Amino acid sequence: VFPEPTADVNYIVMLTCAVCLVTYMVMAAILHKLDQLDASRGRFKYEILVKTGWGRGSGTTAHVGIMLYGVDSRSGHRHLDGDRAFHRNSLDIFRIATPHSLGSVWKIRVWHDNKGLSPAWFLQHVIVRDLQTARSAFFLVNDWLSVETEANGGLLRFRRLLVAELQRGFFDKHIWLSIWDRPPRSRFTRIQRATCCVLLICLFLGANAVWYGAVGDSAYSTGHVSRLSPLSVDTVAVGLVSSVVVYPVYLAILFSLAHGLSLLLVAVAVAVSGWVGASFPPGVSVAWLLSSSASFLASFLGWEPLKVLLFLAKEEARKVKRLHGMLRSLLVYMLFLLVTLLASYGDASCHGHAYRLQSAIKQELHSRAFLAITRSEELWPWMAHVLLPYVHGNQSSPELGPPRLRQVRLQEALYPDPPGPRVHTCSAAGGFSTSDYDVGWESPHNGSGTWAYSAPDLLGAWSWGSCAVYDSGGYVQELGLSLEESRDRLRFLQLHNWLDNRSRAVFLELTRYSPAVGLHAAVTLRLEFPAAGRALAALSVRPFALRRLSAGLSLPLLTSVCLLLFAVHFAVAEARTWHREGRWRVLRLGAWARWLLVALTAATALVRLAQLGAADRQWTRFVRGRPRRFTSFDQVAQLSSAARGLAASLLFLLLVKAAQQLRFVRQWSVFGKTLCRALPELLGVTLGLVVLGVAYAQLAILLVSSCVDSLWSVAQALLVLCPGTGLSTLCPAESWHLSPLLCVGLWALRLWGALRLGAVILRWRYHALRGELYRP
Amino acid sequence: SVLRELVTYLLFLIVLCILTYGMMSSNVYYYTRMMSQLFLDTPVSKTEKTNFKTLSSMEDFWKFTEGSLLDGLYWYENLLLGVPRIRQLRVRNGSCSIPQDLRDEIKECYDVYSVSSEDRAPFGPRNGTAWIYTSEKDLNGSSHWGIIATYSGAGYYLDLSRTREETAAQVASLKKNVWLDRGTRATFIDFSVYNANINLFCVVRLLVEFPATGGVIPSWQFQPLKLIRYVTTFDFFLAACEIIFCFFIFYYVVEEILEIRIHKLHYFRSFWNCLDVVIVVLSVVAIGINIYRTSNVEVLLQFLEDQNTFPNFEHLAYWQIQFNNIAAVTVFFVWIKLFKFINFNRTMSQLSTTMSRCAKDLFGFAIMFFIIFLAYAQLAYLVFGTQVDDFSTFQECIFTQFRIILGDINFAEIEEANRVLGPIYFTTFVFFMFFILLNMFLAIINDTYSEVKSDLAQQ
Amino acid sequence: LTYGMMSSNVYYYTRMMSQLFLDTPVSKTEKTNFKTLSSMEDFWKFTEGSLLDGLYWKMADNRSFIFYENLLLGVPRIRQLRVRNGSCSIPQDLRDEIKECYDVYSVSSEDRAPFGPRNGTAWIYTSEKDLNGSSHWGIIATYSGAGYYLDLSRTREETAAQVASLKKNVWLDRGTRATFIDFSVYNANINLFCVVRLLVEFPATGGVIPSWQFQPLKLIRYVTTFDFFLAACEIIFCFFIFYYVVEEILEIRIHKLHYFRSFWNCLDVVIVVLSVVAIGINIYRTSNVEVLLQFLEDQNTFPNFEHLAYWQIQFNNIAAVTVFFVWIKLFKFINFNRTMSQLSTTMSRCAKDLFGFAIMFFIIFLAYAQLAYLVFGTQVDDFSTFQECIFTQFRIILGDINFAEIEEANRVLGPIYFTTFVFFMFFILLNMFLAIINDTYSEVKSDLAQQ
Amino acid sequence: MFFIIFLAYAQLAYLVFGTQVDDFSTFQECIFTQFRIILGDINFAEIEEANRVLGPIYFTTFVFFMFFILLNMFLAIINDTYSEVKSDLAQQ
Ligand SMILES: CCCCCCCC/C=C/CCCCCCCC(=O)O[C@H](COC(=O)CCCCCCCCCCCCCCC)COP(=O)(O)OC[C@@H](O)CO
Ligand SMILES: *[C@@H]1O[C@H](CO)[C@@H](O)[C@H](O)[C@H]1NC(C)=O
Ligand SMILES: *[C@@H]1O[C@H](CO)[C@@H](O)[C@H](O)[C@H]1NC(C)=O
Ligand SMILES: *[C@@H]1O[C@H](CO)[C@@H](O)[C@H](O)[C@H]1NC(C)=O
Ligand SMILES: *[C@@H]1O[C@H](CO)[C@@H](O)[C@H](O)[C@H]1NC(C)=O
Ligand SMILES: *[C@H]1O[C@H](CO)[C@@H](O)[C@H](O)[C@H]1NC(C)=O
Ligand SMILES: [Ca+2]
Repeated sequence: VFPEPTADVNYIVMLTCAVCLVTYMVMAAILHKLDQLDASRGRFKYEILVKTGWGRGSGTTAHVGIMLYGVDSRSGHRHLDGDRAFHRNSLDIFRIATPHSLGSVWKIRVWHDNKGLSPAWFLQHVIVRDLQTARSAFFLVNDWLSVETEANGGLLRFRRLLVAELQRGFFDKHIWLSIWDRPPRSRFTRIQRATCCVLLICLFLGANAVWYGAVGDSAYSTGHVSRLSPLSVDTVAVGLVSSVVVYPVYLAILFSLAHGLSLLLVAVAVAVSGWVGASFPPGVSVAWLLSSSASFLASFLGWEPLKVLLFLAKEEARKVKRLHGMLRSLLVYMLFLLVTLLASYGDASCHGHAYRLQSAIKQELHSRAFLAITRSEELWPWMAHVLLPYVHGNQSSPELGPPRLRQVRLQEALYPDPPGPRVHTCSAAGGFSTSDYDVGWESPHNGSGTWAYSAPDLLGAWSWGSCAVYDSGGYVQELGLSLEESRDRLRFLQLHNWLDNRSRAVFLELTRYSPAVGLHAAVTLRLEFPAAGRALAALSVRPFALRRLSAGLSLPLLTSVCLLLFAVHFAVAEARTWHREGRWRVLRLGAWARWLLVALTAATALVRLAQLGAADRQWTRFVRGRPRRFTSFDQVAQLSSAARGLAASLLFLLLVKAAQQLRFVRQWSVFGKTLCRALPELLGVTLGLVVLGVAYAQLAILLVSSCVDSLWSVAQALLVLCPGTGLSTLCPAESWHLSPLLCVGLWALRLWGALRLGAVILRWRYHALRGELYRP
Repeated sequence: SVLRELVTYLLFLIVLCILTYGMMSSNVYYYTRMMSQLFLDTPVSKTEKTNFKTLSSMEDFWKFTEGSLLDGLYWYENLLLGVPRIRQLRVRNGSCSIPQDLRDEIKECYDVYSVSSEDRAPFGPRNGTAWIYTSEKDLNGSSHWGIIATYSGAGYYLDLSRTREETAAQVASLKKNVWLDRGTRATFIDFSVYNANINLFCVVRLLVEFPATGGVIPSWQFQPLKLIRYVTTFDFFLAACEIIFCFFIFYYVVEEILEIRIHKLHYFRSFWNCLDVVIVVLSVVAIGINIYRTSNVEVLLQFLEDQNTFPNFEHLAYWQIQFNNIAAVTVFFVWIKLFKFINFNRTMSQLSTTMSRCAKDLFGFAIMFFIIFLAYAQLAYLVFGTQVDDFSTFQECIFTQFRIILGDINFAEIEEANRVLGPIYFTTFVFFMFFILLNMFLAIINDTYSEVKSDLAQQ
Repeated sequence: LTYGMMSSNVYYYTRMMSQLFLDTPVSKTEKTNFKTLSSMEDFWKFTEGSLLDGLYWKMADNRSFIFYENLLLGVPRIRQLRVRNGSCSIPQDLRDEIKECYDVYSVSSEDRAPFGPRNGTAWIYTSEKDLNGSSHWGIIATYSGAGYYLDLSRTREETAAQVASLKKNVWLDRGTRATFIDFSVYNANINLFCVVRLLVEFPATGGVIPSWQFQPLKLIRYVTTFDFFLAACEIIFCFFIFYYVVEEILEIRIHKLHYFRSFWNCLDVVIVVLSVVAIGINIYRTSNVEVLLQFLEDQNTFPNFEHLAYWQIQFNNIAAVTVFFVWIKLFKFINFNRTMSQLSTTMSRCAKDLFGFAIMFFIIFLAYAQLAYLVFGTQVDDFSTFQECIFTQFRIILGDINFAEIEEANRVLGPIYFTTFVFFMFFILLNMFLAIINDTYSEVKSDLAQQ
Repeated sequence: MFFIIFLAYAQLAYLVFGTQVDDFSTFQECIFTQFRIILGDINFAEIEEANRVLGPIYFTTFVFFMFFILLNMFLAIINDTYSEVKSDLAQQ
């Protein structure tokens, strides 16, 4: 079967392949550096005497060592050469440079070296009692045997023939835990392991993509891939068969310059992942990742452990420990970055379609007609002219619920404003009085009339009104029976004036849905009026994808739970350090930055879960009866948006962290050092700039808001303003927002020089840092 | 010992900030803007699309005074504070010398406006005060400093009526018996309004200038003023703030007098004392303007009820404009004054020493920069003087170049006026100011900074 | 070559046609034009309005001269591309209130069946091969060369009747995805054809997106002596390129086998590659002009001239880049005194550090760009695409931005974005470049002076 | 050097946008438009639509090279010359 006749792209496969390739590149660079450092040189060790002179007759050049087969460190024997170089009838008494660490258990083994003459001297042992950790014993067999006969001991039977060998190659042939736990001077280069590891993971990805994309109909046709939730038989039984199904091919290279060609094969691997995965439904691309993870876990737990069945020294030690910690941090950060990327850019096509949909909705309702309104009486013919054909006509065939209408004047009729102008922003208001009413006006006939108050609901209490905001309070309308009853209802409302009188807003919002793109939208219009007649205007269209918590195991849920796990891991890791130091964990970035990172990571998942739950609840409420209510989806359209922003912020942080990690290049480590060293002077200059900017901003706005094009002759030309606006159109009497003030101050600072002063500081520091790190 | 100075300055600064915020939201800009839109934006008549901002001939002005002026003045819904006044300044026939080469077809000439060439003879039907010259003293006015010239306060004046049916008749009579001859040079219209809906007095002045080359040039000024009274508790709060400000400025001035009495031999080498005396003199002149305005504000309400007399209230508008201009620079300097406290650390000391040790070099380079600036401005004035209107006068050239430095070029009129030597001017100015000269400033500062740090080592 | 290829002002030639067909309102009482189309009815108004007014001019079946100078060639052609009904998948929950659904455009979803009054070529699918078309790469998608097409007439009366018939029987449904209008003019005064293509896209979310293309061409080159001069200069250019490639092969053969660590050899090979690509494009383009001969055989058919315009645009881009790099190559010879030598040494010595810092600068730039794309990308339309976000940031650096349009898109996190971007771009990142350059220049100058 | 690079960019812009944008109709107009770009007085709504590829590339590369390289080099030359002359004058 030859798939992919379409042209859309799947971003999950591309993102994961890019992440794996980048992490391989970084690991390859660092591991090559470590390999060259180790090859340039190529506890258990005590500082006690090794004078073994209990025998003689073994005069020959001999240099042997010990094998401390202990816990977490099991190195082989070594050699050394002194002045006499172990001449005839000479016993060596010295300590060698062994970094292996043993324990206080039965973990000791010593090798021999019989080159030429047979051994006749009886070297008992190196008498050591307590030097560093007392990981040896001052006693042994002290006997003579054949050539190269190493004496055994504790501190040939089949049950113990090679069980000790399972402590040498256990972390050697296990390709995962072998890139930092290999013995010195091995024929593996410590980067061939990384090459075969990346080949293995890319081949798991390719096999899973091939099975889910092309070979999925011969066994079961007619779309067998229709279940995404883990039922213990799916998304797991595919990993092991794949796993195994390429295991042998991985072996084929494990057995040699085929690696230079191996990187070619890996390439074409992701090629099929970039081809067969394009036509993946969302439910299939979230199970493809799970199957790959299951296959990797099975290889890490089931198959690899079964395959194995068949001075300056301190400086080097701290360097290798630091490099191992850097590897661990690199892997953790790469996993976190992959999770964040999947959380952010899973549906970019929906992003573009959403922008286009909101633009089309705005252009299809004559938005610039609604924006330029000054008559409260033309709103009714506007609604009867363009809004009614939009709601009821064949244009908006998908509507998803009847429209609705409501406002707030409170209990007080408006007054005739002066012709032309009006109140400042919203003067001569009312308040907000809640009570039942009847047809025509608030005058009950026999009891509670149909014109109720429509009090606020359980969720959705946010309108962000310029003057006042409610949740759902207002004269709720129906506007059903699209045929003719809409005009009749509008005429009845205009005549009886049940809601026409005592009005101060509009707050109209119905619905939108795009069956092709697969996105819903909430469109709301506000026409807050200071009094009768003149009014303001505002439009807000929010598109979103309606995904619910009960839908299953969609990508947002998995990303959210992974983000929560990462957040709790970071929290406990920081708490361990905090409890270690008790108190006084201040005056450093440290905890003050880790806490903010944890807060961001927790919020970016909590908000996603909250929006999923809200969407599910609102969808159930709408589905209860669809052509009766309005269901006010707008709340969801807010939460999702907020969540998106949070995700972006998180990614932003991670990205800048990458720049901070570029200091590992020695010649490129001076920029970060320069910034860190010049930070105090920069902060002082920043304080001065802030003071100057505040002074200039409140001079400029004071001059501007005191005249109508009659300010001055000198100051009219030396006054800078925020970019994007002129000098005639300013000073909004509705609100003096702080953001225009900040923009004016910052841009005035930027245009009057005043920002090249940093060049005065940094330059100096840069010079000062090229005499203290390049000269000596 | 500076703790007391810092705390008293902090109280002074917060008092000034709260006063500024009180003046911040006076909501006078919006009313003046939408009242200017009532006069300068509405079409002159129902057929013509022109307005006062786009007058182009005598007929347009004559239609304005019978039309958009009358309907928008007798009807937001403000009420008059008396009778508006319309005045004319004119020159005399034969005020220049016609060359003898071509004088058989030209019989009369009218020079540009000047006190020497002003006319004083009674022209037209000598009925009232609109056809006879009255001196400045009887009019109680001053110069205006218009666009093409400065105009005296004398001329031929007429006060209109409070009823539209009579003012329209008066202006129709003025139009019939020709009043705007070829000798007319300027026309002023002055009045005032209240708009009882929101308590805000406004004085309105409109000027039409008739150049000797034909056409008209319009100009306008609307100035608001308030009759503040203790009507709430917030105004009392601002009144207490004003008294606190008076006490603070008295405190500052008396201790400045003490500090200058103890060190009168040398008082100008320090920079902060000059800033302090500038601040105190600005504050005292601003408070004097404010007290004069609040003392003379008790006379304007006499015309509110009924008075068929023109109120001359231009001095109040001028001094209010001056008061706003003074207040802006006062708060700026009292924002700069904040810079002498932040000098607590060693790095702040190094920065302050760097800025103080390079003042003379910056002042010296400013002279060269301004010499080149004036050379370029004179070149631009000579080249684009008669075409672009951003270079019509020397100060306009100076301000246009300043705006060019901040990136406010047009380059369309510049290119059209002179296809060569226009683009040359623009390119050379941009290259030599954005790449060479303005950098030199920073260079100076840069060197000083290094030198400062160097001596630290030697110390 | 460049000064000859830009002859007398064809800019006015393009501008007159652009103003005639784009700035003209679709009818007398409404003020909308082709650049501000907003609905299908506006498109129908344009087709029967300003299009026919501009196409047909008055002097038996006489031809039309657009400005009494530009002769309309053959007849114009109209074409449309549409999709199938039921090509999407709606959920079973709403399978009662929603019956019909059309997906976005794609070759997998496009319609190929007759529709409406199946009379002629306007209601029958025609393959790309049988239509001799090609892809376009529009704004929303890349449209094929197939679809439903109609050839108009040489006179206004017949074309108006044809368009009225196309409007009466519904030819534009909501399944329509794209529409093309194509024609050409000659203007024999200066020997230069003009190819006009107008595209209107109907996205699946509603709305209309217009775009246009006016391309001048020259297909009868050898008419004047200057043309022969240009041909001789082209031959000389080919000889120069041959000599340069021969010299490059000689210099790479044995001497300096590595040869890549100069940055001038790389520039030379880039220049040679671009030049040979341009020569090949020119040879393949001028030798394929059977379309002109076929049109001249019978001048009552649609002249097919889009491939020539496409290849002319490609050749123009290649030539512009080649000229730019050739001019850049001049730096190899400006070392005539001690002043330029130290400047060139400073640049060459500081390039390796400028690259290292530019990596960090661009990482931070892309972080800001992606944040802006994810936050403001659905409301502003200056951030609707990632590359648009990059260009918007580069404009913000220059101060050509409207801060109010992003302040209202997000009351918070908008001012934060703007303030942080401006501050960290003009106070930190801009000054580190100055620090590096000033340190390198001072070091080079002091080293030279001391030595 | 600065004007060599400037004229190379101007010729590229002339060849690319010379028939559609009216700010690049003539070579001198290209030079003036490039000088105005520094001040930030251009549309870019016509540059991008005249050529969707190679249009934005020109603008971005021009902005990056003028603002971040050449101006800093002018500043560096001036700074170094001033410091050197002042130090040597004081020493002598
Ligand atoms: C007898 C006693 C004598 C009194 C003392 C005499 C003092 C005389 C004044 C000299 C003016 C000094 C600053 C004027 C500089 C104006 C121009 C400028 O700043 O150039 C920049 C470097 O300048 C600089 O950083 C210079 C320093 C920057 C400081 C800017 C503050 C301007 C004025 C602040 C007023 C504070 C107090 C005001 C009242 C006390 C480099 O171009 P940049 O790429 O950056 O962008 C510019 C581009 O975007 C548009 O031009
Ligand atoms: C102005 O004075 C001259 C003096 O020669 C006279 O001829 C002319 O008529 C006068 N103008 C009018 C309008 O009378
Ligand atoms: C001037 O004369 C009388 C004044 O007595 C006045 O009524 C009349 O309207 C004026 N105009 C004339 C007479 O043309
Ligand atoms: C589109 O197909 C659906 C069935 O899938 C049908 O109900 C509808 O009427 C069709 N629309 C047409 C033919 O316009
Ligand atoms: C189809 O063609 C016939 C004959 O050419 C014509 O009469 C008719 O109007 C056309 N349209 C239809 C049948 O819808
Ligand atoms: C100006 O005031 C004086 C007071 O002496 C008065 O006589 C005069 O009428 C006033 N203005 C006028 C109308 O001349
Ligand atoms: Ca070469």
